[PDB]
Amino acid sequence: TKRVAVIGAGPSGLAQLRAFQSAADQGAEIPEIVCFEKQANWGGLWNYTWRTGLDENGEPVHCSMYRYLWSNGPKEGLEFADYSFEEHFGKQIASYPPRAVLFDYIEGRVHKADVRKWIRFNSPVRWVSYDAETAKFTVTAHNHETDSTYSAAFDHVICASGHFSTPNVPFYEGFDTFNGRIVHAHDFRDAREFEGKDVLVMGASSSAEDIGSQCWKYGAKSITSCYRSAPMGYAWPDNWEEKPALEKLTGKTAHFADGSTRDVDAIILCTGYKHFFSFLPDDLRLKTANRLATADLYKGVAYVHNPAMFYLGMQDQWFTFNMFDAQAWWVRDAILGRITLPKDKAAMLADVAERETREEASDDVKYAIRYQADYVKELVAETDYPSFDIDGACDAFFEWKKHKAKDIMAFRDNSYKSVITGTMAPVHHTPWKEALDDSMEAYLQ
Amino acid sequence: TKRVAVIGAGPSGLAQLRAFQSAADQGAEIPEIVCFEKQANWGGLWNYTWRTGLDENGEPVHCSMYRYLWSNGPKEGLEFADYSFEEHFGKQIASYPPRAVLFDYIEGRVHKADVRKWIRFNSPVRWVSYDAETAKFTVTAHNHETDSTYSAAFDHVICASGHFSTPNVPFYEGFDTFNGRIVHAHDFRDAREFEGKDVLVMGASSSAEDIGSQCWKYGAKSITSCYRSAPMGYAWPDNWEEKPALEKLTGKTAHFADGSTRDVDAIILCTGYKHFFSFLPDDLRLKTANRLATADLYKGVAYVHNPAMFYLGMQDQWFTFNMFDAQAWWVRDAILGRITLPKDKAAMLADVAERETREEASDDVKYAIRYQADYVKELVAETDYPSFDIDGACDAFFEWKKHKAKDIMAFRDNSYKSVITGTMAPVHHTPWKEALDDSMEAYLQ
Ligand SMILES: Cc1cc2nc3c(=O)[nH]c(=O)nc-3n(C[C@H](O)[C@H](O)[C@H](O)COP(=O)(O)OP(=O)(O)OC[C@H]3O[C@@H](n4cnc5c(N)ncnc54)[C@H](O)[C@@H]3O)c2cc1C
Ligand SMILES: Cc1cc2nc3c(=O)[nH]c(=O)nc-3n(C[C@H](O)[C@H](O)[C@H](O)COP(=O)(O)OP(=O)(O)OC[C@H]3O[C@@H](n4cnc5c(N)ncnc54)[C@H](O)[C@@H]3O)c2cc1C
Ligand SMILES: NC(=O)c1ccc[n+]([C@@H]2O[C@H](COP(=O)([O-])OP(=O)(O)OC[C@H]3O[C@@H](n4cnc5c(N)ncnc54)[C@H](OP(=O)(O)O)[C@@H]3O)[C@@H](O)[C@H]2O)c1
Ligand SMILES: NC(=O)c1ccc[n+]([C@@H]2O[C@H](COP(=O)([O-])OP(=O)(O)OC[C@H]3O[C@@H](n4cnc5c(N)ncnc54)[C@H](OP(=O)(O)O)[C@@H]3O)[C@@H](O)[C@H]2O)c1
Repeated sequence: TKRVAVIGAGPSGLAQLRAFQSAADQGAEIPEIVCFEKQANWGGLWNYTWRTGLDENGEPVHCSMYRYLWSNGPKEGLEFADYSFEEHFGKQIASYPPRAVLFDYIEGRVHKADVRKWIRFNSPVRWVSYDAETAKFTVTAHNHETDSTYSAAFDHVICASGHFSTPNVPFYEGFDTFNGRIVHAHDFRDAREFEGKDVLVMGASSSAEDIGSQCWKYGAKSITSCYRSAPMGYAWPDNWEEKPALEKLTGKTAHFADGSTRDVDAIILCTGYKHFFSFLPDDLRLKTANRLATADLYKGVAYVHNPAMFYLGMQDQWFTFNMFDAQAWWVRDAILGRITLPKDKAAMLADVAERETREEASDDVKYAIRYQADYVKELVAETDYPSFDIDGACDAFFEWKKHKAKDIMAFRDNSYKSVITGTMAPVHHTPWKEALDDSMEAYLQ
Repeated sequence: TKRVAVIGAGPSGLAQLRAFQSAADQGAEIPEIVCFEKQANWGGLWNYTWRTGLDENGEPVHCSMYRYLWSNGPKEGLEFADYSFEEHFGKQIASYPPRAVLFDYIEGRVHKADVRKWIRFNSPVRWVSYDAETAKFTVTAHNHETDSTYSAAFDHVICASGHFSTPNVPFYEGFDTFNGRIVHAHDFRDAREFEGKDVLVMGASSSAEDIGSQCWKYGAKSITSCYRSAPMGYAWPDNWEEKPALEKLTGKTAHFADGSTRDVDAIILCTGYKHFFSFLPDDLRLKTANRLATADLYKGVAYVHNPAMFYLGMQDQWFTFNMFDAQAWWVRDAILGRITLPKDKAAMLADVAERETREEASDDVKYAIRYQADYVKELVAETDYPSFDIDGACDAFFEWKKHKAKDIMAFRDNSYKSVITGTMAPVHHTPWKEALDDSMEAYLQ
């Protein structure tokens, strides 16, 4: 029978397995499915490890999450359409669950699906090549359990290896002589480390917002965040200041583009990540900016130069869990023959160009959110993934945006209408800035 | 013509280039030589970078050296037999030159050789395979300058990729909740970070000795080092204590196997490295312990399962620079046909077994030094590499060992007999504990 290789067992790869199992249950014949995962367990970025740099096996650490991390968007906007929060936890929980709770949720669905047997853990993929003569991909992987590398042929490869794990780490004058901690968000683990310290946070996006917030919450003396384009612009706490571009450090003195100066004890680089695939040749390797319209992906999933190769979750993310579902169902259907891809590369390239032009038509944030909503709507209309109230999820994000603009430090103290019932979520039992306990234990009581 | 791929432009790979150049100058026909180097420049571990974890390109950071690092053995034991220190710096320097100074010496030699043109920088090797039908290795590499991967065929591969860069990072109960910095020696950079802190150093070998010493020299409050087998046993300074095995951490409380306890601010894991090759299949991938007799390498260099593949510098090291040379000349001669390898695998395996048994015949430190000395002597006898006074090199290591046993903190304040003259080296212009300046500028005046 045909065989499919899935690279990664994060939310996207897990969605892919769930998709195939769902189709199998309906009586459709499915190909063999083999999922290769570098880590010892599934969950992708939702794993936590104290390790940074390289893991116990010597592979680059995938994890970018830190202690005390909570959902940074409304949970109502990421609910699986086929596995409700209610079905999983039994009851209704708050709108911003901590890391451990969302991991439990992700895990519940694939536990129910009985798809763990398709996964090979501690098995980083080393290489993928395609042979036009045989029409097969050869996947080379290393099993760290046995310390043995092997190769096998597949009819399709679906890459779900994430794009928020290989850091963008710029050099600025003085970085190499600074008497202090300099760490990228990727390797940041414990905000308690910076208690009583003056912290410099470089960047102006999600990681800068939240890591600055963690350092503040866990007692940093002061936060200085610097941008190079547009300021985050929120009304910050009294000990937090936003500066324009960093020019250089001299000793522990940071010099900014406006000529202002500031002594800092540590520097956290929240400068984002790159799309990076250490395991792919030129003819299969996705090269793209991080944005809502991903380069070279037909329908945002099928690699234009070889549409037997697919990619999941490579877009920048407003929507997440249910977007990955929409993609995985779509990719499944393409492989199963429920969807037929163009045999015209020009048509595939035009599809991408339209997506890019439409994304660029406006720089408005609500426009961006609606753009991705439109994408999820597009995909879901084209498979048997259950229709769901995308407009509502959209509204959730809109309200969330307003809540952050109002109070950057208290936006997690809010509730949103479930997309299934339309009922607001319970208020959590402890204000976020007071919620020091990470555990799923403390969260659910 | 035939072609040889050299993986790595550290001391070993550089020695290999030098070896081929020396033969070409004598009128011997040499194969084409292509050297792949992941870093932007040559030098191997001797390159310094402030970066830890992954480099600017997204590749694992090779560098394990830190700020303030000086040569840990007497320079007289690591002189090139074809390029005296005298010839390089013109004059005579001390016996423990800082990193920057030894890098300059390393570079001096290869500059003279005009071998840089054989090197491709920013070009990590991704994979190497061998095809028995064609009798060629296929080497796949990624050029980060152009973001393009390519493949090419070679008649031989010489792997000089180091073995002190992929860390051994053990988990101990409590590591994941410790409120403090936990770094492996590999990512350790600036001792100033631990000034006024209580540091736990885990390990009992070279890195533990020297990193503990740097932390001490740069103002750590206290140093606690722990061993799991044989204690380092030196007379430590008043703020440095040596403890038995770590059991667990609870909060910032370290518990040791003798039941004692110590609160610490940071933990530096000097737990060594593994031999790790992310780019090799089973049938080419060296698997060995770190020791003086390396598994599966005939004469310590030719891979017993495919003797057209060679490895350099994979032994643990008392000797370093001139051992790499001896190996490089020997490998070169095998490739050129000046040396003919056995066609009998059993004989190759027996060579390795003899080396292992002989290494293990005594656990005495001077016996170990003499053992590797004997290895270098063996290799040098078998090529036109210039004989040099190996016995003298030994005597240097012998005196160095005595000096360390005498005063662990002041052994770098000593001199040794130039292997060429027999004249002792001059004393450095500043005692080690006082030389706070890394610069080659200060050292050379
Ligand atoms: C710090 C951070 C916080 C976030 N917080 C939120 C949040 O609160 N809410 C939200 O909705 N979204 C959040 N996101 C977005 C996040 O990307 C998604 O929630 C989700 O983790 C993406 O799933 P994925 O499977 O597409 O990628 P990943 O989760 O990165 O999964 C990739 C998987 O592929 C594996 N892999 C990688 N390379 C290889 C290889 N060579 N061989 C084999 N396996 C490999 C990895 O081990 C990993 O498990 C966050 C992202 C980051 C970086
Ligand atoms: C912290 C530390 C301090 C030391 N101090 C001393 C000292 O004072 N004196 C002394 O004599 N010895 C010292 N040593 C021993 C040291 O190993 C040798 O001096 C020397 O650096 C070894 O040379 P090498 O080329 O064999 O390995 P390395 O120097 O590690 O060279 C390996 C090279 O291969 C490259 N490479 C690796 N993987 C790939 C890939 N996939 N593709 C392409 N290129 C790759 C790397 O970029 C690197 O440049 C020290 C070692 C360490 C770890
Ligand atoms: N759950 C949570 O609380 C949480 C926490 C952290 C992250 N995350 C997730 O992680 C994902 C990644 O977000 P991210 O913010 O880390 O990456 P990102 O969204 O790509 O943002 C990167 C930021 O770094 C800046 N930057 C890039 N290169 C720079 C340079 N050389 N010098 C100075 N600044 C530079 C960019 O500014 P320019 O625009 O000027 O280039 C940009 O603002 C997000 O989707 C987010 O949802 C979640
Ligand atoms: N000043 C300098 O120039 C300098 C500084 C640092 C390093 N170096 C070089 O770097 C090289 C590497 O030396 P290294 O000492 O880092 O590595 P190493 O020589 O292999 O020593 C590793 C040490 O870690 C201990 N260890 C390993 N696993 C452990 C675990 N799970 N728990 C506790 N302890 C554990 C080992 O103890 P056991 O014996 O019990 O296994 C061993 O003593 C050396 O050749 C040295 O020359 C040079």
